[PDB]
Amino acid sequence: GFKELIKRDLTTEVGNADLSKLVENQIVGHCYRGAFAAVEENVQEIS
Amino acid sequence: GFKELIKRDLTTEVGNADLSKLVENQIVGHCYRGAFAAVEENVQEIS
Repeated sequence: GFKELIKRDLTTEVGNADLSKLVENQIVGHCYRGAFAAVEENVQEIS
Repeated sequence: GFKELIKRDLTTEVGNADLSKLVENQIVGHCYRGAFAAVEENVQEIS
């Protein structure tokens, strides 16, 4: 009942530096993923 | 007493440009410099 969708893992890219202010490139990471879960598989315990 | 401090001589770098307006890269020069002076070294003179 549990499935992991991985279109793309972590991917870091750098850009959008503003030379007019001497600010360095915006370092940005992104990820494409999805998780499918269910209550049909679980029982929740106490202690 | 007079000493010159240099961390970057002169760093010219072309960067962000507005492609939509057909603007070319902004060329921005900069330098990290500093100077140390003193009163223990100098005598002012008039005429």
